[PDB]
Amino acid sequence: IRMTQSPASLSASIGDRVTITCQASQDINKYLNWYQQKPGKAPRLLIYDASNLETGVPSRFSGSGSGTDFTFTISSLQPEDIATYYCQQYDNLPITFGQGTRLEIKRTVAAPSVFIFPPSDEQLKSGTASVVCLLNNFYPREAKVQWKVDNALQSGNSQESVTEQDSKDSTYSLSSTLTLSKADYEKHKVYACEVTHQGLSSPVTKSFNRGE
Amino acid sequence: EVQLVESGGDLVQPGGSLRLSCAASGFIVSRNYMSWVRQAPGKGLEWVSSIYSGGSTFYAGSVKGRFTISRDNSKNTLYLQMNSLRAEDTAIYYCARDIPRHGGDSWGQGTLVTVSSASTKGPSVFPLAPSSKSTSGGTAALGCLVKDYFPEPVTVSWNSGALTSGVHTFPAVLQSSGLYSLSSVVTVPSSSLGTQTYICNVNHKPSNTKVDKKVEPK
Amino acid sequence: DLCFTNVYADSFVIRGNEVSQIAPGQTGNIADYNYKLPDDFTGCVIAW
Repeated sequence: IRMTQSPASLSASIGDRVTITCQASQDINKYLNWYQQKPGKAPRLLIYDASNLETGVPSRFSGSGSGTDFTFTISSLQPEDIATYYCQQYDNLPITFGQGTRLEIKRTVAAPSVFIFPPSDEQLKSGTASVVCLLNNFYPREAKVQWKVDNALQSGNSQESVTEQDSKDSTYSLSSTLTLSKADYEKHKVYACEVTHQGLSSPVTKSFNRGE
Repeated sequence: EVQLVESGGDLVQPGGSLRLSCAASGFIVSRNYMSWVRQAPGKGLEWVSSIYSGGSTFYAGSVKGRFTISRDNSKNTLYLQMNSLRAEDTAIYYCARDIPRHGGDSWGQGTLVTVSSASTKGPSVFPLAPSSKSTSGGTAALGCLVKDYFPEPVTVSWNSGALTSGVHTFPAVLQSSGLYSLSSVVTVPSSSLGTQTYICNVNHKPSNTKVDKKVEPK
Repeated sequence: DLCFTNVYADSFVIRGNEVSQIAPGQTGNIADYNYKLPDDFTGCVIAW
């Protein structure tokens, strides 16, 4: 079955009413289960048969449907509700899941704390360097990050990794990895990592000395 | 408790044969419906195989004749014999008991299969010693960097698991060299820097690499 | 034309998706826990 879930980026504030819609290509009657997969941890079964919530669940999740189109509802959006929910049909032999609807939480902005680490002496003497500038507790995952090489625009040499949204404080962490070899490290001594956040403030300037 | 340690597999060359094993707490494997889902990294879960309560086997189209399923009465251990593998089977495999209509479930934590051609190379552990520019009256941060490890997974522990507050492990990202990297940082009060000793522990299960690095502010 | 000792007629009610299973050589809930046609058969399943 060509299972279809229509909301993939849906973001509501604390304590709101949202709805997920899983749609099928035939009559699956009522045999469609709703799953909840937290990051890393194994999926949980929330509404079996499309009309029965399993005991022990909190009592906010409700679902109702029949034949092709099914809907999933969330009655109270507690902060510890961030996950990806899947719809499964378990009686047609080609059991096909759905795409998932990654749910997130929305809140005000926060002032980020920026730290940067210098390369260690052992790695520098072993012919390679690693420069990492760290960004923590910022909103959102999307931000303007740039690098400056000889006062020229730099691209194709940077990488970033964003930590998954925290369940209780809803903060983000970012890291940028830069790698160079001994010949290029020994000839170039100014490096800077500058990021502009949504909160209007003075741009962050990071400076470090080699001796200390 | 229906808790499953379905833990078998780590990786082989293309064309190899791996053997998974599942396991079982309240029930017997041969009496209840069970199946094996397959979650590719960053993709929707897909259904590979399923067993019934009387030995009926059903497979998926992509695994017709390469995969086998088999049920073990003696020790639970629902077995899934992966054969005729390839370079696109890399996915996390979860053991799963499905009672068909009355509703309960077990999905066990599941195991990672990354089957490829490259060779296993140990992690490169580097010290993030905190710099002297940290805030005197604020809270300082320091962490442990692990570079060029293969394959997944890698776990970073601090103070042998005694410290969970402020732990931020960044997800692995693929470098140009085909080797993975991650960065782990923690936020701790500066008062415990000179009086509490912080040590990072990188873990590599496939190669049994046990590297412990002690970190001190400079 | 032919002549035989007896004709055995069995009757059931199975939902439409399962009518495929009441045949020779099919496996599923219906043909494995509820009614099993033998591997060799001379007979006519009829469903309305």
